[PDB]
Amino acid sequence: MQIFVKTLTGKTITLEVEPSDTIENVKAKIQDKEGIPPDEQRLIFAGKQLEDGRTLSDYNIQKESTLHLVLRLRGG
Ligand SMILES: [K+]
Ligand SMILES: [Mg+2]
Ligand code: NA
Ligand code: NA
Ligand code: NA
Ligand code: NA
Ligand code: NA
Ligand code: NA
Ligand code: NA
Ligand code: NA
Ligand code: NA
Ligand code: NA
Repeated sequence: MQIFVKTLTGKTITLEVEPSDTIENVKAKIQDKEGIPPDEQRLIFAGKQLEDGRTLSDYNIQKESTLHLVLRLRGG
């Protein structure tokens, strides 16, 4: 199924996902498209920060849901 991820600057990222995917799998898909390491990604649905080990099903994230991506870089 398709979900959408909106970036801070308002670009859309379309993903193909399954309800059974973990948030970590979603971040891996975002890394495939945008090159962002997962540790530096935060995903938000309906105001909730999504935990990497939980599933899309855990959050009732259905087809055509929009998630918001926020980046938090490592210190260096
Ligand atoms: K939507
Ligand atoms: Mg750093
Ligand atoms: Na779609
Ligand atoms: Na499921
Ligand atoms: Na990846
Ligand atoms: Na990819
Ligand atoms: Na809620
Ligand atoms: Na977790
Ligand atoms: Na995980
Ligand atoms: Na779970
Ligand atoms: Na659809
Ligand atoms: Na739609």
